[PDB]
Amino acid sequence: FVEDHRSECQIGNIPSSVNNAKLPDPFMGLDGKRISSKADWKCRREEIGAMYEKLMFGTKPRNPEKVEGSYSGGKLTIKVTDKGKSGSFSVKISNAGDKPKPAMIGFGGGCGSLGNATNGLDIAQITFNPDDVAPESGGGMFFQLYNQGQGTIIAWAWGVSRIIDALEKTPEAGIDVKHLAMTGCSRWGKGTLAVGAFDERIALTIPQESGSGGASLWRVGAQVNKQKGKQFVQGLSSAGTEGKWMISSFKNYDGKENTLPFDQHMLVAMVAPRALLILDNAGQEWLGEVPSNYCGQASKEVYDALGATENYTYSQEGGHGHCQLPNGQFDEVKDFMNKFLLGKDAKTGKIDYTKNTQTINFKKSEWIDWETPSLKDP
Ligand SMILES: [Zn+2]
Ligand SMILES: [Zn+2]
Repeated sequence: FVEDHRSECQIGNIPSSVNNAKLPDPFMGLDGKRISSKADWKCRREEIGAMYEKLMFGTKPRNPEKVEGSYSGGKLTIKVTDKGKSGSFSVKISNAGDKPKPAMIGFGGGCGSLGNATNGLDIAQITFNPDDVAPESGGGMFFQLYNQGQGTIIAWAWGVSRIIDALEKTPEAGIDVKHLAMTGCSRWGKGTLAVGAFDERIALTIPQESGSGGASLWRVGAQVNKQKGKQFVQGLSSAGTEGKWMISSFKNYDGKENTLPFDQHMLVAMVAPRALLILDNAGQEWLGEVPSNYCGQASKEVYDALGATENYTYSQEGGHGHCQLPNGQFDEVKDFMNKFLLGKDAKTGKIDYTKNTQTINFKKSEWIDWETPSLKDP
């Protein structure tokens, strides 16, 4: 039970430019060799994260000197010691536990945007206000401790990682750290994806309407915008500027998405093989209906290769308001939370899109020219 295995893996050269109008291969090691075993994924996963930290998010500070947790009055207060100073933040908690309880962590300050989809599930709720660590205006407690030009998203992933640190040594909070989910919508759907991708202790990642910078293909977004003759979908530059989410260099890819050494199917692949339920909308122009769908479809290759097809679902339902989840997706939320948080079996693993407003025609031959290997068991 571990945040990541980065220190167990040798990270080689990270190029910042390629020439590839197709999706980059996620099974291609930095050492130039394709992986063949499921055991090779431990380190291949770290190599992808290191690429995102170098190229898009910024470096995730690791191994903090000390994390202290205290639980009082339904609020968990986390004090982090690092780099000569201290930084503190607190999260609200609902439900409790001698008898620890599985928990959903949600951006807020509401706790995420799943609404009544969780009603009837005896799980705890932890609200994380990302402004406590890194407001989109800049500044924040994170940047009191650190100063390597990171963006705000990786500061939120750091934040949630420190919540889990404090939880592991605060049993009076009454939370089962072995059964934790993460969720959030829109800007906090981009935040949720990165959170679950960069902390392996998140057992269920539920990014909602995460859009550009989230689970949406940079190359497909740029294609759609060329087909429309205008910025129909939120483009790379805009996602690389808004909210200080990304490092300042990332927006320089904007006219040249084919030079990206990655695409967002590889961020999704950082969550594998842990459970991942992507809740998407449709008919939202800026959100990117087609590039999000195509990211959803393309990302299945890594989960299939690891033999974890049952742990990944992309669910797109349009025809409803932004971040207001329709009842047609309540069954998804309940099935995954029962399965991966509460130990109750359910049929999971699906690629489903309905109530679209654009033509959905994902042809693997256009976007994927690498074979999906058969990763062997050791
Ligand atoms: Zn690992
Ligand atoms: Zn459903």
